[PDB]
Amino acid sequence: VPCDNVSSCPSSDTCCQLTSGEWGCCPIPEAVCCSDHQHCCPQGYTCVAEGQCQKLAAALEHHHHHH
Repeated sequence: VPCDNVSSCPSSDTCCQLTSGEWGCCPIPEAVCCSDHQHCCPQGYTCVAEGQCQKLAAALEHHHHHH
């Protein structure tokens, strides 16, 4: 997490840039972004290396839906 020495990002977070030459912490260090134009694993799972796509969050969200 290389973002100067003024303000770093502790815990499970991500360093975001600003428009004042200063770096801050992002309050939204979650959610996936892997889908590959929908071909293998959509936005329902996470893209993990050495293996396959799988999620860790979103549980008991009623998987008996969809149509």
